[PDB]
Amino acid sequence: YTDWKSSGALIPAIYMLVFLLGTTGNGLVLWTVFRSSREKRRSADIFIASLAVADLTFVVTLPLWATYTYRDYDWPFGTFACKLSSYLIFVNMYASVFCLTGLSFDRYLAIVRPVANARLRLRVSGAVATAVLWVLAALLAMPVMVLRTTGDLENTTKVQCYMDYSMVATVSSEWAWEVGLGVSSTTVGFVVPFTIMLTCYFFIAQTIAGHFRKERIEGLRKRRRLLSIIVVLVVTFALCWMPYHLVKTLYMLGSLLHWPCDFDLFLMNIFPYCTCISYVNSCLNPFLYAFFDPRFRQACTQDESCTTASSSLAK
Amino acid sequence: TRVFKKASPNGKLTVYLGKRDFVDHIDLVEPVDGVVLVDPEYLKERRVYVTLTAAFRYGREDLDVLGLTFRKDLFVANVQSFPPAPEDKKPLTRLQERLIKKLGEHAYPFTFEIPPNLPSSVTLQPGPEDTGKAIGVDYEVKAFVAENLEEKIHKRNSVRLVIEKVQYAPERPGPQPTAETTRQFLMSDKPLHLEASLDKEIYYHGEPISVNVHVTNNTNKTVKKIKISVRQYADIVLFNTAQYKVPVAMEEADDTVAPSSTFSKVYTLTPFLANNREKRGLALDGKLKHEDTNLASSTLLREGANREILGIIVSYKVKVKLVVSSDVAVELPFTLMHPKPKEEPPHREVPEHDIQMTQSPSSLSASVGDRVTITCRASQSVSSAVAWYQQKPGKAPKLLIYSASSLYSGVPSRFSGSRSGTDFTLTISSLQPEDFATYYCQQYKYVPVTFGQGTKVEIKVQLVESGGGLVQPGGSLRLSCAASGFNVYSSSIHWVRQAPGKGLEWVASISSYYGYTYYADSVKGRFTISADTSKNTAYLQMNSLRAEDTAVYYCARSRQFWYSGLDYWGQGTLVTVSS
Ligand SMILES: COc1cccc(OC)c1-n1c(NS(=O)(=O)[C@@H](C)[C@@H](O)c2ncc(C)cn2)nnc1-c1cccc(C)n1
Ligand SMILES: CC(C)CCC[C@@H](C)[C@H]1CC[C@H]2[C@@H]3CC=C4C[C@@H](O)CC[C@]4(C)[C@H]3CC[C@]12C
Repeated sequence: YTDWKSSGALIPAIYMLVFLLGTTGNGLVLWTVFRSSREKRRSADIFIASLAVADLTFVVTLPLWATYTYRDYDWPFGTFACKLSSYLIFVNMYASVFCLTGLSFDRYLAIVRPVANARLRLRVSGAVATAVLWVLAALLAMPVMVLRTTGDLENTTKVQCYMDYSMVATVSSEWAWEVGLGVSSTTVGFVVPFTIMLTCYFFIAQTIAGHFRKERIEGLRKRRRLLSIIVVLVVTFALCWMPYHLVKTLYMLGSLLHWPCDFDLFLMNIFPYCTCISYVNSCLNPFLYAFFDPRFRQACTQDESCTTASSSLAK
Repeated sequence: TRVFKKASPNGKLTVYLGKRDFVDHIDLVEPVDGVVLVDPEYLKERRVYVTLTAAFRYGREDLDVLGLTFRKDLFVANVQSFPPAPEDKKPLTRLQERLIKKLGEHAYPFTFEIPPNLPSSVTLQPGPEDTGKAIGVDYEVKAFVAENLEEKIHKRNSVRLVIEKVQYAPERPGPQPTAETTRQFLMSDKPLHLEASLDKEIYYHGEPISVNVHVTNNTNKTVKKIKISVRQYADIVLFNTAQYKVPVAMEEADDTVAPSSTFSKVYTLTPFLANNREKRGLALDGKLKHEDTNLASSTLLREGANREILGIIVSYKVKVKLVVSSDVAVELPFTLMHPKPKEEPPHREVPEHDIQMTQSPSSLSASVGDRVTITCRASQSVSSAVAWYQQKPGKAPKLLIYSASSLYSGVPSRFSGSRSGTDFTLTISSLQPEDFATYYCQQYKYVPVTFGQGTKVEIKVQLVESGGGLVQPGGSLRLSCAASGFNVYSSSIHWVRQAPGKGLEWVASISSYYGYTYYADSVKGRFTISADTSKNTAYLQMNSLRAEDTAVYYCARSRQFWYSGLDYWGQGTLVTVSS
């Protein structure tokens, strides 16, 4: 049940690398959005902005956790600081997934139902969607706030930050409360946004393949490139997020399956690495979403059609 | 007559097309016929290909995912004008033959035939802020030079002319749209029997839609209100068929029907664009450019033949609703279309948003029966968009000529209009005694609508105006023009003054359908023109009046749809603004 010998020597290091990359990417995209907002005036951009915010506020709280893992999981910061940090991480995880799903649905509505795209008031529809997204994210994170506390010195004088279950869960309600909260967190954080995104991108892929199937050579290459981009987006989301929720679900399954002696040790060893790879999207997001937008690239850096005249046709 | 020409960026190809508006009779569509002027020097051994493309831009903008373009070519047809393929064996139309005659030998004909069942040129409303391009069906004629059908088309030797394919109202009126709903409730004694009815099936644009709503509430439950709407149904049938319904004009009448009581009322609704300018997705008539157009005309189809025709199909139904204390609704279809116009539609706003018109000779006298010619030179090209009026002394002008050539129904055939570039001429062949009058020439292409100094030719349904008076050196006066027989939505009310011993000067003009009011520079802020439909009455509120405004103000009417002139006038009111 102990941690990997080489774990603590590295988890802070990978966290630090994630800090650097997540800053230089998310802050960059947010700064670009603020700098270039009226220049683009694109409705979907709001989600990008929101995503950036979440990602930034996802990684801003990283160092406290790095130092936490530094001293055998000891928390040299405030208890309110622990609550705020954990609640921020969860709020931002859910906000990131919801913003990615919202962008996927926006693209579905602007690619697979484009006749209705102009009918809807995207400017205010997106704002309302982001408002509900963020309010709901904060609501789902309210528990992972209230059940957050500090202590667990275990007569070892190590003041650590965690999610206390005793304050609500009774002696026999610990397992039930834990499994229920874990189920709700994982489902609302991965499943529904994930399925929505997958259906949206499948419809986008089918429509784009059908649309570019005309013409030859150039059209087919462009279609393959677009399908490759849709791939890389779905694949990067899956790779980055699946390990985290998978280990959560594995914990809840093993609560009764009772992985005897080694699989559980593997779960605890890998989970910090799971968080590291979960930050993969928060890191790469500018490359796939901002950089993929030509406006971001521009910010970083005999065709006259004449005129329809008129002549005299004498009889 | 006159024809349209668009040259290429290089200057070698020039596409000549007679008209931009091709009628789609339900069975056969008018062919697109034209002439391409080709310079052989540039064409060493190349070919001239002209293509008719019926596109449907179903998605705003493009490259949303860096490569996706939403533009489906509903129908593309290619014909090679140069070198003429001997397999053509086509008979040149009159316009094509005349164009080939006017041009040299190097003019080459090209004629496409549009298939019968195709969507008509319509564009859904962009909305307040979309820029880019509009979602809708468009038609394009593109003439380019290439050595093969698949060679990369160069934007330097290609000309693109946007054409519109349209339908006009059928001559024979259809059956009277009357539909009735008999609805019962928990009190099954006797039901409501709403029996709404319109007046006719064909309602030309901007004209009223009478709705006789006969109700007999034999059941206890009352009806608090009657809500009549005119809903435009846009069926978009690309990939996924859809039916969008955008309300256009409504009336939330508060009339009530007591239990076991009857009630009859004729409600009147008029669909216009002024109050629907914010309704995104609304179907409007095909636009050549970003210019104002009317609500989309109803699309006519052959019975049992709508094979999910790709494009946008526009219909209209009037939905009457009784709000019982369970709405009781009846829908009445009706076709809302332009009548067939003798002259082609102007796909630009006719008094487009100051062209001096020097008219000569100011004074000229001649005997009875001889031929008299009157010239008028415009400072800038008016594009055959002048008209000629006749004002007898102490009377109102009467529209004689419109479009610089066309005679007005009811005018002697002696009068004839002609054009010589920017010099528009009016000829009277036999000067009968009924010709002594002042003849005025008006350019109605550019607002301010500019009249001429007037030529005093010597022989040697209604509008009523009120509100004159020799009063208010600097006060206010509201001139009222009551229009009998005319709807302010199918017509535009123009207040044009005439100072004593002076020519007509255009003061104000209100067009309700598009809902814009224009004023002259001298009355830009002082005056306010507003026409209310409660009595089909226009009003001109005249504030800060000066001595220069002493004039016989006239209230004239111009066809709001394909402006032809100030055909109908009023007696006029003398506003003697003096001490
Ligand atoms: C490794 O994880 C943490 C480390 C340090 C601080 C933490 O918190 C802020 C988190 N952490 C927590 N802690 S925990 O809840 O105690 C979690 C440890 C417990 O449940 C659990 N043990 C084992 C398994 C297999 C599954 N589950 N839960 N999520 C996050 C989190 C963190 C970052 C990013 C994201 C998306 N999530
Ligand atoms: C074109 C633009 C304006 C479309 C705006 C509406 C979009 C963004 C809406 C439509 C459906 C919405 C999703 C529906 C369901 C869920 C699950 C919920 O627990 C969190 C929000 C989330 C993930 C929503 C996010 C926003 C969403 C994708």
